Amino acid sequence: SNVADGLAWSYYFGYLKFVLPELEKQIEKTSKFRSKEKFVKKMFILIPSNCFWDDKIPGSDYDPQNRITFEGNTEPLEKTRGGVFLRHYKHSVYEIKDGENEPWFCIMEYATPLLTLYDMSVAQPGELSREERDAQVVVFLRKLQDILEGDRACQGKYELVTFSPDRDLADVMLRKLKDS
Amino acid sequence: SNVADGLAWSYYFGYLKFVLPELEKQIEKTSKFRSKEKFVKKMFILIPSNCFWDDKIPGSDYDPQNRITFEGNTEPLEKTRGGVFLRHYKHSVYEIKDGENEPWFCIMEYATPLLTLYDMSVAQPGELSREERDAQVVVFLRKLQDILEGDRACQGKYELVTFSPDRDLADVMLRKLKDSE
Ligand SMILES: Nc1ncnc2c1ncn2[C@@H]1O[C@@H]2COP(=O)(O)O[C@H]3[C@@H](O)[C@H](n4cnc5c(N)ncnc54)O[C@@H]3COP(=O)(O)O[C@H]2[C@H]1O
Ligand SMILES: Nc1ncnc2c1ncn2[C@@H]1O[C@@H]2COP(=O)(O)O[C@H]3[C@@H](O)[C@H](n4cnc5c(N)ncnc54)O[C@@H]3COP(=O)(O)O[C@H]2[C@H]1O
Repeated sequence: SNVADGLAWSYYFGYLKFVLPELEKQIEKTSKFRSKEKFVKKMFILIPSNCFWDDKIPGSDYDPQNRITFEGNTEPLEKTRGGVFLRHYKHSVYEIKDGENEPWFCIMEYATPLLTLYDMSVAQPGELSREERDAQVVVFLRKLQDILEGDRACQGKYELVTFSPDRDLADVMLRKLKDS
Repeated sequence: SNVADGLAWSYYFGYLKFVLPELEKQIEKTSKFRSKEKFVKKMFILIPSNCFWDDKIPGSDYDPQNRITFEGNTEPLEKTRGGVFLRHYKHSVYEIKDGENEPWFCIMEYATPLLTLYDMSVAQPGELSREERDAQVVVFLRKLQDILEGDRACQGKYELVTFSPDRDLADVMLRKLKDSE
């Protein structure tokens, strides 16, 4: 009865499989990013425990100190899924202040299928309670990890960032960025 | 433990919930569509048994008689999911020849999460065999109906079209189109 299992597979085959092994090559297409130092070429997938987000990350409730700042989008990646439709995959680059030091540059994204988990818990409580939802998050997380790590082309090109709605996303990002 | 179960929920909350109760109102935004007769304002969701499609529907392997023809896109519906990003939901209108009679007009779409089922069966056979895939289709289908039918705003605004890769999608569409109220 685990909805998260099918949510992870879709995320991979319907998105990450295309965009993760070409991300680094796509970022370097722009001189500004090619020159930039302190730039991690890995996609940071934000996974809030409450599966919720309602606004842009700069000056967000997750960024009280106003450290995160939108810098711009990457080069669009042309791809067709099923041959039925042609899309342009692009990502957002954010600038994270590191105090007096040169600010960091990274690619952050939310796990869009997590909204489906939240939406369920609010629209159909008889199918998913706040407790089950919290469990499905863990399920989604671990299952996603397995899928990704089972792909050589995607290994080392991503990072799963799990945090609580109280934690400072800026303080969490840096702790990861340096360890990268 | 059904991958199809989670595939249906995402389809609804991440798409159909937004686009289905506003589809008819969106179609009438174009004069050409307001005038057009023999036009069903319901979204026809194509569900091939093999979870596969590789090209445009006009002149496709599902349309040997070459009756289906792209007519144009509907008016885009601006909507935000999570408020983080703004998208434009639009759909494709197709013209289905009905012999000597006036051709039909409808909105057909594929169930994009079905590709994930196919992709699995080819990339990870040890997780989904060709047989399980066929079973997950039924699961996805039956579950999807329930979710939709459980929403009053979406009722009567959709239709599930199930067919085999051998059947003529044009011959299948009409059989549904005519039977539609
Ligand atoms: N489920 C989702 N989660 C997170 N972000 C999403 C999203 N769906 C769309 N977006 C973002 O919104 C952009 C424009 O969406 P739009 O729906 O108006 O126009 C879309 C849409 O009509 C179609 N498209 C995108 N994803 C699709 C999908 N999974 N299935 C079917 N059509 C899709 O391709 C067009 C352009 O795609 P493009 O990626 O270059 O650009 C997309 C993408 O960046
Ligand atoms: N262009 C893009 N940019 C960013 N992320 C992308 C993306 N295309 C796909 N994804 C990711 O993969 C999932 C879509 O899986 P799938 O496309 O097979 O199945 C999708 C698709 O069938 C439908 N859907 C979502 N957005 C759509 C759109 N703009 N147009 C048409 N269908 C859409 O809803 C299903 C679940 O989508 P969900 O949003 O919950 O979650 C998305 C999203 O997490």
